[PDB]
Amino acid sequence: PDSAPGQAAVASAYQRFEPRAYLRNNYAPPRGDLCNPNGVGPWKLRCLAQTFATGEVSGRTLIDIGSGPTVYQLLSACSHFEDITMTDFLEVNRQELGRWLQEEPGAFNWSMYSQHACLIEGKGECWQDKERQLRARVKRVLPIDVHQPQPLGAGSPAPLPADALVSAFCLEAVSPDLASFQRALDHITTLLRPGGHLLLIGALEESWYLAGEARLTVVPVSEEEVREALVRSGYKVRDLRTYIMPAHLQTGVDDVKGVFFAWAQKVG
Amino acid sequence: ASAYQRFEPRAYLRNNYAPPRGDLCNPNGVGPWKLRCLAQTFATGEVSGRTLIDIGSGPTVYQLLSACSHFEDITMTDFLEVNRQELGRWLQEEPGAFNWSMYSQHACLIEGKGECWQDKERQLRARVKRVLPIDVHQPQPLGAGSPAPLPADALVSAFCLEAVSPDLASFQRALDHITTLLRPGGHLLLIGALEESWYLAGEARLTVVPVSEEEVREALVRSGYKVRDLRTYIMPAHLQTGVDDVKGVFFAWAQKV
Ligand SMILES: Nc1ncnc2c1ncn2[C@@H]1O[C@H](CSCC[C@H](N)C(=O)O)[C@@H](O)[C@H]1O
Ligand SMILES: Nc1ncnc2c1ncn2[C@@H]1O[C@H](CSCC[C@H](N)C(=O)O)[C@@H](O)[C@H]1O
Ligand SMILES: Nc1nc2cccc(O)c2[nH]1
Ligand SMILES: Nc1nc2cccc(O)c2[nH]1
Repeated sequence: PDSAPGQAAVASAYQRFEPRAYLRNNYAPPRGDLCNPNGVGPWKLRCLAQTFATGEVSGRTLIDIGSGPTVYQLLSACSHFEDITMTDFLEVNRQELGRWLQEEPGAFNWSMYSQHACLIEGKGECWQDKERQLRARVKRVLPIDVHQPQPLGAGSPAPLPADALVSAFCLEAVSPDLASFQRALDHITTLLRPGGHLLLIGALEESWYLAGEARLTVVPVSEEEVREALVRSGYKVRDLRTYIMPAHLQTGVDDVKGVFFAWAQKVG
Repeated sequence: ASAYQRFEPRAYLRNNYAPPRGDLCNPNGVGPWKLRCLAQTFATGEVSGRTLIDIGSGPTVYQLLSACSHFEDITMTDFLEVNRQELGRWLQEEPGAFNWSMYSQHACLIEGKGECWQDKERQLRARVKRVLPIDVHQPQPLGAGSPAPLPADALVSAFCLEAVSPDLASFQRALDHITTLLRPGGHLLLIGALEESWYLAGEARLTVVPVSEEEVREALVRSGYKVRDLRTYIMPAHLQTGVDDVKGVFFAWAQKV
């Protein structure tokens, strides 16, 4: 059928996306409490840390797809990639990342995430060093639209193809349905070299979340749907794990039921 | 001694626990070295019990970071009221407290139990039952009817004895004095300046007895200790700051036998 109408709804909805509210809802406590090892924050960081710890995910260039105003997803990654591209649809998110890169006080504070990353990576690294490295390795912050066949546009800055991709809570949150999801997955997969790796994190069985005024629509997906989409896009699934959101982390900022983390290698 | 009546806790903290000496990023620094001696010792699981006393705490808490998870009853001490007030400010999370969070974080980092620094500080604050006045120069340093559970299962002291003793003999006696507080079989963890003769604390200028590693060893033996571990950290040039003339730092793990 027609993809344009659905995409236009999404783009419209995100014009009301408020980065601060979003940061507060997802990365401040209770969800942003990293003290409980059973929490979602620690689980995510652990998936990322353990994956990079295999040494199997490395190279020169990495691209973060739909970064938003967050950086936690790149904390463990930055030690393995000299060149990191961050990306987002919204200018206001790109600016938010701009505040953090300039180490402004106005910026969101990721230090609890940085510290927790250093802690689980087990190298005795101090968080200030972790943060300094990330800031050094982010070579550009780019506009992106995963719905376009060339999500970064034509003749764009990013070194292509990238050795690896990271994406957290993007696809399912900008895709009106499973078919749009699959197409978005196919588009970003063009940015990854063959043999490259994708690290994918997202909400399971979610239909909405709040970002200030904006109550945005999410395509509820299942683990098996995520798995099939990855296979469909030409990936071997190396790892796919599920975190079940505990009742007390269900706070009415969304209707998420769980979080998935996928490690996939693009067949080449 | 009367010199300690000019001792400024904020200036002391600033001089020794703010950068450069307070920068914990470089693993080769003295801060990380100290935390490591503490951490590694307790990790052995051989230094355990219910009660512990920190001798001459001053306005600092780093020395108990790893210790607090092995002892449910912790007593902190210092000769100066101003230091006891400063500790309380951090213990009660009052305003103007010193920020020990960099130290808490590195303790968690070093211990490697994936503990968050807020939990660490929470546990310490919880287990410190009391902050008592003390004079190591007295044969009963805590006094007659001290609220402190005696004898203690273990003792900790950092940069005290050598810093309040005019000379080696005085040093030795102060060690004998505190040793009476320690249950036989108990453990003492002792940290201090090596070959130091003075250090500043704002308007106060304190005299120190310059001691060597083997001098410390001998003193522990004489006091009735078996020396389990004794290590030295040589002070790098960039950590020589004009606030003292320390040459090194020692760590001793001693068991009362
Ligand atoms: N068409 C599109 N293509 C790529 N990203 C889009 C997009 N439309 C919206 N987005 C972005 O999708 C993001 C989802 S929120 C996820 C933020 C971040 N990655 C984290 O892990 O929390 C928002 O930043 C939003 O601006
Ligand atoms: N007669 C005495 N008996 C016990 N402590 C004394 C003392 N005279 C001075 N002190 C204290 O000894 C401390 C030395 S500085 C050490 C402070 C802290 N333990 C640290 O590791 O940094 C000061 O706090 C000082 O007030
Ligand atoms: N965007 C986003 N949605 C989430 C749902 C659960 C936990 C998280 O950290 C999330 N981040
Ligand atoms: N009192 C005191 N605390 C110290 C910490 C590190 C190095 C030193 O020389 C110190 N002296």
